[PDB]
Amino acid sequence: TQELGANFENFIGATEGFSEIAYQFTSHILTLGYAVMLAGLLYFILTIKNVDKKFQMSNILSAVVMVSAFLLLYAQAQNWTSSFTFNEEVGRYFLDPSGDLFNNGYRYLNWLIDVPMLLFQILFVVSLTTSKFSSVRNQFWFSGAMMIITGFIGQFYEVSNLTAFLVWGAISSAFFFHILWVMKKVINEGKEGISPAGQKILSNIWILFLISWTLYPGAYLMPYLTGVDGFLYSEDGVMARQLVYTIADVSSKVIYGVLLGNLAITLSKN
Ligand SMILES: *C/C=C(C)/C=C/C=C(C)/C=C/C1=C(C)CCCC1(C)C
Ligand code: NA
Repeated sequence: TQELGANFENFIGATEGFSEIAYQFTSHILTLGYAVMLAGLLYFILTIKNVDKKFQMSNILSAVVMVSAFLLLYAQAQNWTSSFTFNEEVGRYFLDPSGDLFNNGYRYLNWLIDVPMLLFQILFVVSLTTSKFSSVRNQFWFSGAMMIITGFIGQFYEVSNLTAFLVWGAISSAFFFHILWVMKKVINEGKEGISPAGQKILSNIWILFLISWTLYPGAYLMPYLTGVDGFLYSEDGVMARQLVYTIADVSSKVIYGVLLGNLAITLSKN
């Protein structure tokens, strides 16, 4: 009965501890994460005049997303280093009873805030054809909120009840597939009535969206992708999970935002 270690990170940190490499790599990847958001924030502020007025809500939403992600990923980065402390006799980092313990709340809150804005912002760059703005918006927001809420419920049970962790994750995946379906419709309608250069950027946005958003359930399942007591059921699964989350964050937020800005610029060229 391991009482101190909630989530898989605390469980590993309370039982086997983290190697110096695992601890430092995770710290550095999380720091790179918030550093890139700060850089993106300055980018989306400074380039806002490069797009026509009618598209600027997309730049605005990118910047607000950068603020939320910078703040919350900074908090998560400090939560990592504060939750695990070095033991000299073993030579590894263990869960620190005097710390606050690692907490996925920061990242999940960031998702709850950012998912609706990221889905919303494309609607200020492309034009729909036969779909209604309000209908697409409401579907994005409802399914986006439900995907994050049900995923957050599942993640509590990650250590204590693997069955609940997977079932809630499956429910969350149902809302995710709904979002993918709606976004593909948005991309297709967005391609109608624009230049071939604009259509090519939208093609790339779809691939970037599909890959980067699918990385999140992949990192959710990461500790179990090689089975209980498998190679990933260890600090290596923690490292891979946090690496994939950070890649996903930079791609789904920053790169996505840059591509939408590039689309908005191209649309003014006709
Ligand atoms: C920058 C924030 C982004 C775009 C967050 C997106 C998060 C999701 C696509 C995560 C969805 C999940 C599942 C599909 C199943 C497992 C639980 C989640 C919440 C990780
Ligand atoms: Na520490």
